[PDB]
Amino acid sequence: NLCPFGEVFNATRFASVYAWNRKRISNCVADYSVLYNSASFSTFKCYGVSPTKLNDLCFTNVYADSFVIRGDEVRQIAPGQTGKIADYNYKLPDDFTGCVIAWNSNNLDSKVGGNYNYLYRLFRKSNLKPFERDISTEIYQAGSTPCNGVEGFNCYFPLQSYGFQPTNGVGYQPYRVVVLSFELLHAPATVCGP
Amino acid sequence: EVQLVESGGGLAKPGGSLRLSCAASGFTFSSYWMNWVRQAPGKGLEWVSVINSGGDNAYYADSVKGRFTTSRDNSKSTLSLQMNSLREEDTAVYYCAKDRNLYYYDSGYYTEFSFDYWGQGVLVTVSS
Amino acid sequence: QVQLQESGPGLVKPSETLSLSCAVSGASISSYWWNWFRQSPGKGLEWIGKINGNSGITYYNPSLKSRLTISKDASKKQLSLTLTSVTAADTAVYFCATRDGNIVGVADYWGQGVLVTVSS
Amino acid sequence: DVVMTQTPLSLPVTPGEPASISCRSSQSLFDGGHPYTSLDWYLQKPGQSPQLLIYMVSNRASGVPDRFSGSASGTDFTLKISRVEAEDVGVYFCMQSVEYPYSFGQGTTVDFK
Amino acid sequence: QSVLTQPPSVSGDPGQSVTISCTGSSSNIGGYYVNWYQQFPGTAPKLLIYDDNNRPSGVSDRFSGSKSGTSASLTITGLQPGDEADYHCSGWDSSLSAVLFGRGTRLTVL
Amino acid sequence: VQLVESGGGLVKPGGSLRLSCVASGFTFSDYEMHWVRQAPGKGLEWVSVISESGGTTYYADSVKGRFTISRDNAKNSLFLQMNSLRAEDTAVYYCTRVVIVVFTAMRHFDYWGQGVLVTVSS
Amino acid sequence: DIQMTQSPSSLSAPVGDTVTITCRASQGINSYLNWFQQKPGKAPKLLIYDASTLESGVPSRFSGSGSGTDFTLTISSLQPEDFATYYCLQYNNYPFTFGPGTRLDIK
Repeated sequence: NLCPFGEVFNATRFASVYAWNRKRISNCVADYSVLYNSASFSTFKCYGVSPTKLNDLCFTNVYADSFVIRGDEVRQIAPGQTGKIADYNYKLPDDFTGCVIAWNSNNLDSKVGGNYNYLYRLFRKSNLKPFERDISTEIYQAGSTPCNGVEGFNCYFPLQSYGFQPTNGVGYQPYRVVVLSFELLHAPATVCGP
Repeated sequence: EVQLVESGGGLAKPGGSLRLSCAASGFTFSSYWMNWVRQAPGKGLEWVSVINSGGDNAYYADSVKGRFTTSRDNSKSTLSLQMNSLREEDTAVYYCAKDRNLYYYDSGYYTEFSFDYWGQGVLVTVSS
Repeated sequence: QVQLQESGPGLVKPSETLSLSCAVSGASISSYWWNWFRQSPGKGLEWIGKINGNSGITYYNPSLKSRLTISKDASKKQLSLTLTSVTAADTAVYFCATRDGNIVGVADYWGQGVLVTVSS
Repeated sequence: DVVMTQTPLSLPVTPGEPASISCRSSQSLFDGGHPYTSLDWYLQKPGQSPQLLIYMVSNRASGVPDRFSGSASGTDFTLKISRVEAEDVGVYFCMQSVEYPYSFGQGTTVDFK
Repeated sequence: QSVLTQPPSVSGDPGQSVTISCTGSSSNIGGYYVNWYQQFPGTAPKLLIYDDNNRPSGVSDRFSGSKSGTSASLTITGLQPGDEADYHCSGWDSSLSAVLFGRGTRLTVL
Repeated sequence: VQLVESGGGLVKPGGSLRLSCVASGFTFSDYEMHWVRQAPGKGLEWVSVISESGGTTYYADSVKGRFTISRDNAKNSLFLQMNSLRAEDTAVYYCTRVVIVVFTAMRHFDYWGQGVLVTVSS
Repeated sequence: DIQMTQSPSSLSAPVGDTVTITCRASQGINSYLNWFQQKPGKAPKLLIYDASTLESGVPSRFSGSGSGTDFTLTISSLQPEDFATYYCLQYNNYPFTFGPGTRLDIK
């Protein structure tokens, strides 16, 4: 059994950062050094565990989260960050044990007039909790009077698009991000290195 | 072994309310996310809802969203489903599945459920 | 392309009832919170008040209440302001507005305003 | 309820230079720990209806040139035109949508120098 | 596509092999795990194959599960007249974010 | 309007070398900063880029892993640290800039720098 | 990585004539080509900051044209200041690639 990283990394379309995908990966043998030596990634940062050791460690379950952001926000995908991604879209815990991979995708996820398929939650009542997900589009109430699903002053549609374009800056260009998480639970280990 | 015993089915006129209770023993109940699945008479299977290890965040199918409500009491080690505003297309058998896997964060978004231990199935007919 | 036009009487006596109507185009009334603002001669704006679009909930200015009524006609594609007993300070240009949050930015759909004088 | 105090009453500025306008709220408009509250920055040219520039405390409206910026430090809200141009002349004001009556600030007339 | 399509019934002579097919989509099986359940008429379903390849402890090695791209399959080698049941293919859909199921297949032996 | 570099010189292969590009006459934070090197062999070579805030850095195929670009907006400075130099890294280095309108980058490589010289020999 | 191949490597032309240079690309780019001129020992100069548009201050002699893969640069009136080496830069995808260059001399 070989862990199915091939359709997680090389998926034809990634999600948005508010409605991010997850995938459970169990009962398989994964070689992490073959990923680390792809060298086609802008960012490969492992927290809580050192690479070159992932083949010598064995975990109950691992999870692969996939989402697209802009280049300047990959700094926010990390333990202890703060922003409009670490608070409202994707939050990583202080006890993270995994690896954040990220790579430029201006070829696939950008269009001449703009690509409005990729969204992010701009306003939210409170900060996300570690690994929580929020896909509601309820009108955000910014004042004292309720917003019964109708827009106006004081009431905002919370999501908003990135509007990727082929010639945006390098910090405003699409970046595909895959967060691998490893869990050590009191149970037989199923996903394990070679 | 692992025992799932359902109770609380019967007759209800369209618009009535019922409360199914699933007594679960043989495993640490608090630790596993618990499901509710349902089967129409002779027509496939269909998933209904899921509840966490602590009962804080429940998720429902869209066909039953806003009407049914899943709950669980880890003190008495029981599961419960409160059905309100019933329709006659809710004539089914309701199984109390269990999540095969073990999750760490109890609040994150986990994305594949395999059910290893089901229940006998209470028959809920909604008619007059 | 949402376009609003205010309209009403140009001159009213110092005790007659002011009735303005905002005609909306390019959008359904039911979607927005329609605000009514007024601007005194050579001064800043003032918030007269708002009406919900689908529902009928309406909020007014506390200082200006007891003389105010905001309503609508969704089938007629209209909103309406009426202010009773305009007394020496209800001389202004009137706007209807609403902010449209979206997937592409935020544009807030103002009106062109109409003039109202109090004196005869 | 809530009254706004705009610090520059008139801001004579020369093109190609930074311009900073301030708006102090009567009370704190930040209830939940948040970056944004409801406070808009508007540009009114003489004889027209206002034009939205910064809708939330820092978010820029659609179709607004990138020279305008907004931010807040507590009860103070600052707007900055980092490079004034020929079109930035008019009145700038400060509208809070948090409370009931949507109060405004006095206003600041940007003057050619 | 949010729909998993099984045949309504498959048939095979005893002792031979039988293949049941479940063709989903990309957000379905194509990108996520599959589970096959078995249900004897009048009783609950039990986990037969999980994660599209494995078997739990009590399940015998006559049932094999596979999944390759869009479609998954179940193979039964050796057809005892006693394993007649309903076989439920259970993908997961990222679009709906909920567990999918199939119409079930009535395995009949000749 | 003034992009002036420093830090070049002669180094033996394997060593480290940190070039700098001071920029005056414009707001530094409005611009995306690129490095372009040219060996005595005819042809310009794009090396690296850093964004207005320093959050995103991109490197060429040849110079990735060794060279690291950085910028300090306070001191209007743009640095390029070079580790594990080699013989093919002897070139004239020019710091250039691109303007960020709102999110788009247009008028690419508007002005250039003076251009330091980096020679690598024993 | 997008490869660019300028068709002229070195061409000479008398003063008072017009020259034309090509900068073809492998992957199609949608008008994302900045032309540059370099003097020996000096930093290059931006000439045409799109497929067509002229940069502020460059004489009106130069003229870019084309989009997609096959671009073109025309130099209207040759001068003593015209002769230099011309490069082309694509900024569609981020590992930007200049061209090999084109040397221009007086005939």
